[PDB]
Amino acid sequence: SDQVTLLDFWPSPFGMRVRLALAEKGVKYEYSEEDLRNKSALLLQMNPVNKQIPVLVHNGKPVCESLIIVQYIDEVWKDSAPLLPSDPYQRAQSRFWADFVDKKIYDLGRKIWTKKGEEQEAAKKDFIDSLKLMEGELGDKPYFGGETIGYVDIALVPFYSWFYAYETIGNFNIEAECPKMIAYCKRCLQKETVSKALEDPQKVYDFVLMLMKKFGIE
Amino acid sequence: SDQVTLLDFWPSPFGMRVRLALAEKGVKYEYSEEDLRNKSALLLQMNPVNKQIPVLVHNGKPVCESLIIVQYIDEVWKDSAPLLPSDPYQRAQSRFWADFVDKKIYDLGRKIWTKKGEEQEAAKKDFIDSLKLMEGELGDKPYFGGETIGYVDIALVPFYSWFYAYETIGNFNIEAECPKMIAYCKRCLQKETVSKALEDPQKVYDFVLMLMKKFGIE
Ligand SMILES: N[C@@H](CCC(=O)N[C@@H](CS)C(=O)NCC(=O)O)C(=O)O
Ligand SMILES: N[C@@H](CCC(=O)N[C@@H](CS)C(=O)NCC(=O)O)C(=O)O
Repeated sequence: SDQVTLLDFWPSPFGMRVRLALAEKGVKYEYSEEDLRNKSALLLQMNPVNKQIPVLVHNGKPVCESLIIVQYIDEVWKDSAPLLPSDPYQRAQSRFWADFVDKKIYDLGRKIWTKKGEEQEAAKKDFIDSLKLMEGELGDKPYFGGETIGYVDIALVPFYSWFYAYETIGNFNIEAECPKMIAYCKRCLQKETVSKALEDPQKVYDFVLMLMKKFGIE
Repeated sequence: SDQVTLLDFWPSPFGMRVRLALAEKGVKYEYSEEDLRNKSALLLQMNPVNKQIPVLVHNGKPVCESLIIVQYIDEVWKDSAPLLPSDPYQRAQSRFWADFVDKKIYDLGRKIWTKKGEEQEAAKKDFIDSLKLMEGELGDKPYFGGETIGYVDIALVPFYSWFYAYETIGNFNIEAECPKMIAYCKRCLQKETVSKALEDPQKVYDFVLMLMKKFGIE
């Protein structure tokens, strides 16, 4: 009976998080591709402050910010396995590592393709170091969520679709430095929800090339 | 029966958030002042990744990141009014605006005292604009949480203790531009939990002066 619309833009790893969370919890929804150059009345109505995607509109009410949206989904749709742990301590740990993806993985990945020379080299090193910290957190578990896809998996795994772009522009190989991280991503990709939610790495790379041309930083 | 320790550093608005949340929910705890130049074994044990305060140690388990800690406190101690709304939509809105404090209020406030000239002027303008957006969200309610101190109040109000420093270094007057925000802060300060948790603005300013001397940016 519920009305669910996702305002999104295809190459966004932030949008991919929400696509994955909706799929993982079996939520039926309408996907709406936004033109971010000419933002729709709906996007402006629903996210007046940030004017960004993704935005989830559920029964006429908007939820903004990808990680906030994933938590909302977890709290609202309950007829599947939880994405966040029920134990408060474990839940706080999951929040810590999901945030870490925003603060380190996204930020440093962005520096890899937007910067050059020594600054870019530093970003690559810090990016790899950050993935290594996540490998440590994963430990011997198959997923960050344990035996199923959890909040941290949803936060992180969409960035795999950007790895080829980071590697090609930055000139490095993540599998060589972080084989456990890559094994983990490939394991996640065996799942239909993950493979359907994540975009093609070649297409994402071509999108980043378009941005580099736009900003004159090839 | 529970063991609670807060690792903190007195002028930190992030630590003040946790001090306030613990007070608001009536949690007994031991406050531990950290020297961030010579970090203690305990801090290094409890926050190996970020090595930052605040850290809440509850029954031997660490919780890091101020907003994550406040949510943890809300989920664990239940014999007082909730800090976050029970309705998922309202809860997502509260998370949005608490995050906004980190992303705009803290960030822009920092630029006001660390930058000069035109860059500093831009930071002041954006800071005021951000407070105005929060005034709009407050609307006609006495607190962001409605009729009691909520998550967003805890996220925001500690920054009032830094306002005098921003105003003095940046040369502007927040009350003149944002009378509603200042009325709100003063209203919060009528509460014992808020007044006891927030530090003296003169002392905070003197701390910032120490930092400006340290970095040679007076
Ligand atoms: N912190 C946000 C980031 C969202 C974001 O960066 N969205 C971009 C697209 S990937 C956007 O809509 N940008 C607006 C613009 O470029 O005008 C989240 O997690 O949802
Ligand atoms: N995002 C963190 C920020 C905490 C933070 O910035 N902490 C500072 C003190 S205010 C710290 O411990 N700094 C470590 C250092 O300077 O080495 C939070 O919200 O808790």
